[PDB]
Order: sequence, then structure tokens, then C-alpha cells
Amino acid sequence: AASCVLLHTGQKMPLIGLGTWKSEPGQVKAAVKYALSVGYRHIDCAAIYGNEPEIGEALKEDVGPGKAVPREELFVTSKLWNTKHHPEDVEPALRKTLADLQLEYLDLYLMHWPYAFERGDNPFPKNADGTICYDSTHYKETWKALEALVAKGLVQALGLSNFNSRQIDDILSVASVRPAVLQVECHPYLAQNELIAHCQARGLEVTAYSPLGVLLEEPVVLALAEKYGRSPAQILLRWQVQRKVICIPKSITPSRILQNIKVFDFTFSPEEMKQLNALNKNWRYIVPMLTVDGKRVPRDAGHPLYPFNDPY
Repeated sequence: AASCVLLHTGQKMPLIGLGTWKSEPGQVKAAVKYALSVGYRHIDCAAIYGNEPEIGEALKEDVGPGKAVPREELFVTSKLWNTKHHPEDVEPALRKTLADLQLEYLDLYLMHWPYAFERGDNPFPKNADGTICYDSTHYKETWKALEALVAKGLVQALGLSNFNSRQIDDILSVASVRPAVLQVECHPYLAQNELIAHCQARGLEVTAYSPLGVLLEEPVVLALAEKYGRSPAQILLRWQVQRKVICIPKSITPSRILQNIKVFDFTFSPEEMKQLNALNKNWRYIVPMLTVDGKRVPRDAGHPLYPFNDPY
């Protein structure tokens, strides 16, 4: 169904992929198989979603040897969690993911966040006040460890997730392996225009998460929906897709799963792209918060390697 982009690896990555972000372990498999049937060849995963094994079983039923879809035809992404930033922990964390997903290698491996959580197995090390027990590993450090992975042949490409421009450059100045993708929150309210351009200048492809960012209730998006016989969500995805931005919409409902991939047989005119382009408000929803005295406060703003303090 989807068309792809070409990564600096030489790898083709479809523009649409299934997000497993909040997929229940129980509902997930059914989702994987359906999407597989419908034309999907890209699945975005994460050890923190805590559903890899379920995903691994679904895959086990359709990919490979005498199966429906051949491994070589699927693009699988995963991510290193915060508590696994120690150079010594990188490899085993990946191997754990590979076991769970039951794969011999990953296509894209991202570093989930630039900053780390206290070294260990509990994914959310907290103090009794609900505050996070951080760690000081520098991402350049974890980065070098990730490189050993591509060399060993456990992953084909490395990526960054939630990294600012400065961050990207920092890693680049030390890298042997250039990061292929940059995964961030992107939608019409958070267009990420400076960052996409930066990524462009640097040789990174951009993958948008939370593409439907009420964004769905915008007259402009409702007009296009009516104009193209499409849903408000397909419009949002078309904008990104057309913009050459890879989207990973997460869903566990067949009807939406189908719709989500069907954004290639139509195109917006320039006045329309402008229309959508006019919605920007530097509006991020995906920010770790904390409730103190009945007020939501940014949760990791004090961390040295925190990404959202810089303008982009």
C-alpha cells in the first residue's frame, strides 16, 4: 500500500507504519495480522510499550520461510529505553528485544530519549515523592555502544527519538555511524518546520508520531475530508505523507488501520497544503508531566540532557 523513502543506508522505508505505542498486549496481535493483510510493511515498536512478545508471536505466524510475508519485505523498528543507557547495557537490552520480537535483526533502532533513568531493570525508578531517579550517562556514550550493534549486524540503521537540533549535531560530531532517522511529535499544531529543515541539512529522515495531534475538529481539515471523501485523520496523514514525512499512526481497530494506509491515491493542491501549513502553534502535547498540588508541572525540565527547552 505505502510508498517509501530512501535512507542513507540504501534502505527503503514505507511512509506509513503501524504504531504500537499504546497497544494492549492482548489486542496487539490481531492488529499486526490485520495490517499485514491490508498492505502494511512497517511496524514501529518499543521495549517500553511492553508488548513485544505478543508482537513477536503475530510476526511468528506471518513472516519468514513459508509465510505470507518475507522478512526481507518488512521494516521493523524498536527503541532502547531510558534505564538502558549504560554502554554495558545497550547490547543485552537489544538482544532481549530481539528475543521477544523473535527476530534475527532490527531494521531501525532508536535511542528513545537523550536522557537516562537510573541504571536498572525497573523502567520507572521513583523516589517516594513520585519523582524520577535519573542518571548521567551522556548520549554520546550510549551512542558509541549502539554502533557496535550495526557492526555486529544486529540492527541495520540507528536513529534518534526526541532529540533537539543541538543534540543531533552533538552526536554527529562523534559518530562513525550516521543516524538515519529522527522520530518526534509532529502534526499541524506542531509542524516542526525548523527541525525538519535541520534534519534535511544533516541527512536524517523525519518520522512523525502523534500525527493526529481538537485537530480533527478544524474546519479546514473537515473541509478537505468532505472534499476528498476521506476522514479527518486521513487528511492529517496526507499532509505529512505529501510533505515526505513518515507517519506511525497507532491503532488497534481494523477500520482505522485500513484507512490509515490509504493516503496515497489522492493529493492536496498548493493552496490546501498552505491551508494546513497555517495551523501551527508550537503546540506539543507529548511532554512528561507531574502533578504537584493539583497542577501539572513539567517532569524532566531540570535534566541536563532534556530536549524541549531549546526552541527546536
